[PDB]
Amino acid sequence: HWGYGKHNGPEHWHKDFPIAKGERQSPVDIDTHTAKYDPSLKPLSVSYDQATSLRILNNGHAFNVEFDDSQDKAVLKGGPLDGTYRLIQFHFHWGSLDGQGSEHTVDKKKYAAELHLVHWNTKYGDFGKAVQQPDGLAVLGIFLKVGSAKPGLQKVVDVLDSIKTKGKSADFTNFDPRGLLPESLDYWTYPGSLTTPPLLECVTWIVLKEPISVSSEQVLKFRKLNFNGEGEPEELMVDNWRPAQPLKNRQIKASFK
Ligand SMILES: NS(=O)(=O)c1ccc(S(=O)(=O)c2ccccc2)s1
Ligand SMILES: [Zn+2]
Repeated sequence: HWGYGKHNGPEHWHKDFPIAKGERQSPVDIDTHTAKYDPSLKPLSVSYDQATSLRILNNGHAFNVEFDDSQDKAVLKGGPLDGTYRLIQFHFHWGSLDGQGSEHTVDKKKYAAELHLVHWNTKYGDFGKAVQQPDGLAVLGIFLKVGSAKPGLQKVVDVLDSIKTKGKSADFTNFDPRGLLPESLDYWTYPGSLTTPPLLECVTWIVLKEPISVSSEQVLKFRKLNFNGEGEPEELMVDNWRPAQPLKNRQIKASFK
């Protein structure tokens, strides 16, 4: 029943997923002044050389680029993590206008969009088991601002017209996610949740300080996707973000400065 509108949007989710009002929900505002620099945090290790993408899917909430995670390829480790987490998919959240779209905010600043690279902890054997553990996932979040084009994003933007409506899929091989990363891997980190139903409190969040630039034409093409399936009234896929949730007892740590 869940989505992003007036009647089924974030404000409604708690009725099917009571965890929505939990103790470690995401996203949050990142208060850059009360985030603690932690000199014991390691550099983040992002090893995407051997990433193998499989498909791209419109699931009626976002589009997901999925990876073959059957071998030890495309791993995130280091930083705040105690193990090897394996890339399984990425997706974005974005707005109807360039002034909103990100789920995390930085001193209340909303970026145009946010990229989520989702990884699961290899100690749990697969993604489906990992999501039922408190340290099962690590999600790398990267903000998008509108400015220069991101060349490495263009393959994704070009396939969107083939997956316009909810339930459509496309073969999407050999996409290199290193093309979506900014220069610096300086990050903030905190314990939280999936930002969509089922809202499971299983994520270590690593949010990069440095946004990537994408062009207005690139983000306009995200906005041409649809929430609805083929043959229903057209509902543009925009404003698929959850707003900041209460930090509650939590500390956000910074890897820098
Ligand atoms: N926006 S986010 O990165 O926090 C996110 C929401 C849902 C996912 S999941 O599709 O991997 C998933 C995980 C468990 C159950 C169902 C879907 S990841
Ligand atoms: Zn997400």
